[PDB]
Amino acid sequence: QDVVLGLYYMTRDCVNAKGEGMVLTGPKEAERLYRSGLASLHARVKVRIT
Amino acid sequence: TEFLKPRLVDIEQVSSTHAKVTLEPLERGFGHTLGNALRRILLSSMPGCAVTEVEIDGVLHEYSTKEGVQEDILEILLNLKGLAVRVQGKDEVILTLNKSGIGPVTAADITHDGDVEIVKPQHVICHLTDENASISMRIKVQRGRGYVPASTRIHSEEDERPIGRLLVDACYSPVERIAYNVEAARVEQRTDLDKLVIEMETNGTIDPEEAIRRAATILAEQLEAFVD
Amino acid sequence: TEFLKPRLVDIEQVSSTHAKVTLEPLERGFGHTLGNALRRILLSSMPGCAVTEVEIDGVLHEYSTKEGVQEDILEILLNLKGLAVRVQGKDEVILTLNKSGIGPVTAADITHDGDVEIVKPQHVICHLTDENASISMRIKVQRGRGYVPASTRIHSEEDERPIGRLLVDACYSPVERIAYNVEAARVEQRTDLDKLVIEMETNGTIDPEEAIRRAATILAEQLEAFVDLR
Amino acid sequence: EIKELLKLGDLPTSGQIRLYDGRTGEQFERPVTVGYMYMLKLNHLVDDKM
Amino acid sequence: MLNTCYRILGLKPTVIFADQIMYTGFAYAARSGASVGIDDMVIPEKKHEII
Amino acid sequence: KPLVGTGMERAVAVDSGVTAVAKRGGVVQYVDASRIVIKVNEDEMYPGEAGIDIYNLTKYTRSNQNTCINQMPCVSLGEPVERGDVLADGPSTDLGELALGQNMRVAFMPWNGYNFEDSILVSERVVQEDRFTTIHIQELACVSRDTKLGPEEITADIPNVGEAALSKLDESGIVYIGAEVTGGDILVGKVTPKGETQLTPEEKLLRAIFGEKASDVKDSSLRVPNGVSGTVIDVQVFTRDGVEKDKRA
Repeated sequence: QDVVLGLYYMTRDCVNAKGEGMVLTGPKEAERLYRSGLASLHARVKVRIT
Repeated sequence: TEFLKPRLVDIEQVSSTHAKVTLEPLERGFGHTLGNALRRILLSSMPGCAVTEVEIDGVLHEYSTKEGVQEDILEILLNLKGLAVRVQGKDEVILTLNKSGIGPVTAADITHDGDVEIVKPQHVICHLTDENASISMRIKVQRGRGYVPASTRIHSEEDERPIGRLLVDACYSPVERIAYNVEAARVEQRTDLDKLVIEMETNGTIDPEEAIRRAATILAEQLEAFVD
Repeated sequence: TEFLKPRLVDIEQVSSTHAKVTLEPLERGFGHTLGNALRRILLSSMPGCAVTEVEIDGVLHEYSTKEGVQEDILEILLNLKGLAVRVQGKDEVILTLNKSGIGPVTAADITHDGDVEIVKPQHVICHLTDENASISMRIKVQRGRGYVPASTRIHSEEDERPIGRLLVDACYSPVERIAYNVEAARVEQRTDLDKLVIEMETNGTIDPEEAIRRAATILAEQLEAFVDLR
Repeated sequence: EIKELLKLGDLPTSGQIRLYDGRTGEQFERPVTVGYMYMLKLNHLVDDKM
Repeated sequence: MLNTCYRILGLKPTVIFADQIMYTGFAYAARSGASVGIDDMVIPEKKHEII
Repeated sequence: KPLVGTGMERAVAVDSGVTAVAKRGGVVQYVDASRIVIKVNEDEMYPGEAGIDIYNLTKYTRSNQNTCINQMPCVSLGEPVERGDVLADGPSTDLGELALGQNMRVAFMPWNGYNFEDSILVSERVVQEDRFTTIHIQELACVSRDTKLGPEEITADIPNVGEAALSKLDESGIVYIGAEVTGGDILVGKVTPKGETQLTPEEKLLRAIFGEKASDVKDSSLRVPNGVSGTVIDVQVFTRDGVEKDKRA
C-alpha cells in the first residue's frame, strides 16, 4: 500500500518542473534542494552517485 | 510556568564530518518544535565559503572543450562547487591554479592564499590525459549563506553579466545533511518526555556542536524585539 | 553573522478575541521556523485560569438532577469550563454562587472576589424555571496551562476525598485558534525576505499581544540550555 | 448540487484544501480532501477487550 | 529489490533495507498529499456516446 | 446531530419509543430535568378531565449493553408546542432527529503510517471536547444465600479488612450514592457462614501473634471487578418478607 505508492511517487519523473537538468554532489544535496523548495521529486537531473 | 529546560548531554562525534547530539530532558511536543525549527535554520541560514566565479584562459564559456582533458568545463565547475574552502580574514578571495603533465589535478595544485585553507587537498578538480596539455585558471571564492545558484542569482542580480564568466552554483551552506530523531526519555514519573537526537553532517569548516550554537544564538537574537 | 532582527510592526486588533500581528523584516526560511515553533507553544504551553472543582449542596455526583432546573449537572459543569475568569494575585480561588427565582443564572450572580475578574458577566451558567427553586454552589478556579482533565487528576495526589466535590475538565489554555501566514516583504534589494502575520483567536482575558510575549519568553527560557551548556 | 452549495459556502469546488503539516509548518506537497464526515464510536472499546 | 538484496548481501542488510523501504514509502506517500477527490474519478469524454 | 443525513433521522428517533413525543399540543406549563408538564389547548383538550398531560422522563439508568439512557427536555419553559411534537430527546437523538455518532472535520491523506491499514489518527482536540467520551452503566449484584451451615447477611462487619475498604460503605454495608469506586474496593459487604476450619499451624500462630480472632462467618463481599472504575448512580435492595432490615435499607 502506502510504502509502494510513496516510492512510486518518489522515483516517477515529470517534465522540467522546478530545477530541471541541475547537477548535484550527492543524493544528500537532492534531499537538500527538494526540502528547500527548489526542486521537485520529478526533476530530470545529472547527479554523481558512487 | 513549570519550565523544564533541557541540557546538552552526550555528543558522540563518530566523525569530524558526521556527529550525533542526544538531548534531554525535553517536554513533550517540543521535540519536533525544536527539531524542525532548528533543521530549517541549520540548512538555510548557516553561512560558508563557496566558489562563485571561475576564469580559465583559452576558454570563453562553460560549454566549450579543452584538449588534453577528460572532463568537460561544466564537469570541472561542479567539482569546484563542492571544493571545501575556508577564508579566514576576507569575504572574497581569487585563488590561482596552474598545473600540467599527466596528473589528476587535485586541490593541492592550487596556490593557497596566506589566509585560505583548502580542507581537502586530495579533492579532484580535473583529470589531465596529455603530458603536453597545461591548464591555468582563476577561482573566485566568496562568502555567503544557503544555496545561491545562477538561476536564483540572475533573478535578483541583473546588473553586470558579460559572456565568459562561468557562474557555478556556490554551496555557501556548510551543513549538507541534518535530521533529528525524537525518542522517549523516561523519568521516574515523567515517561511521556522525549529526547532529541540530531544527526548532522557538515564539511569541517564549522564544528557540528559550534554550528548548533550558532543556530540557537541567531534565534535568541530575533526574540529581542519581543521584550523578554 | 549578518543578523537581521525583526520588529513588531502593526497589531490590527479587529476584536479583543481575534487579532492580527504582522511582523517584518524576517530573513527567508525563518518565517515558518518561528511561525510553527510559536504556534505549537501558543496552543499547548500558554497559561490561564479555569474551573477545576465545583461543589453544589443537595448534590452528590455530576449525573444527578436538581429540581427547578432545565440543564442537568454535567451541562452546568460544561458552562463553567468555558467560564471566562481572571485571578490577579492567587493561583487558587473558591468563588461562591447563590441565586434563586425565575432568572437565567449568569456569571454576574457569582460573588466576585477582591482580586478576581469575571470577564463575561452575561455568560450563561444555568437556567432556573421554578420561582421556588434555589441553587447554591462553590466554584474552585485554579491557574494552570494546556488542558487538565478529571481523568488525569483522579490518579495523582487526592488527599482529602470529600463526597460532593465534582471534578470538571478545566481548559486552562486560552488560545483557541492560532494560524500564521508567511507573505513576502520587499526590500530595495532583499525581495526574498518574508513577513509573518499571526492571526490569533483566544477567549477572554489573555490579551493577544501579551500572549505573544509570554510564548516568545518561554521559548527563550528553553534556549538558555543551548546558549550555556554548549 | 454539491459543488453549487460549495460556491455558496465560498468553499472550493474541488473539496481539496491547502493543508499544512502541524509538526513542521511547511505545506504538504499538494492538496487533500477535507470535510465533515459523521463517524461513530462502536461498542468494541479496548478497556472491555484487553 | 529485496530478493536481489537477499541473494547478494544476506539477512541483516535485508531486514534493515525492508524497514527503511517501508518507512520512506509511508512518509513520502503522505507528503504526496495523495487524496480521493471526486474529480479524481474521471469518466472518459464519450461514455454517453458509446452506450 | 448529523450534518450529512437522509431525512429518515427523525422518523427513527421518534418511532423507536426512546424519545417522549407530545400526545396533545399546547403550552409547556412546566419544564424540568426529571419531568414535563404541558397544558392542552381548548380544541384538543377533552371537556370532562382537566387536560394537563404528565410525562415523567426516564433519567440516567442502565442499558442491556451497559450504556447510558437519558431523556433531556428539548423544549423551553412556556413554549407553544404542536400535537405530536418531540418534547424530550433520547440518548442518541437531537431535536427529534437521530444522532448516532458525531461529525467532524476529516482529511484523507496518509500520516507516517499512523493510518496504515484503515488505522485512525484522531486529534487531542476531539478528546479535549470529550465529544467521543461514551458512558458505561454496569450493574453488580450481591446475593445473601441460605447455605447448609446457616443464613448469610449484609453488614459492615467484614473480617480481615482495611478501614480504607469500609470508608465508602455505610453502617448497613452498602456504598454511598455518588461514591467513586475502583477495582478492589467493596460495593456491598457480605458474609457467609464458615464451618469446621482447620487453622493450619502457621495460621493458628499468626492469628495468635497479632490477634484479631476471626468469627464463625466466611467473607464473599461484592467488590468492584479488578479493572472497572466509575460512579455509583443508584442502589436497589430486594429482600424476602422476614428477617429485620439494615439501617441503610
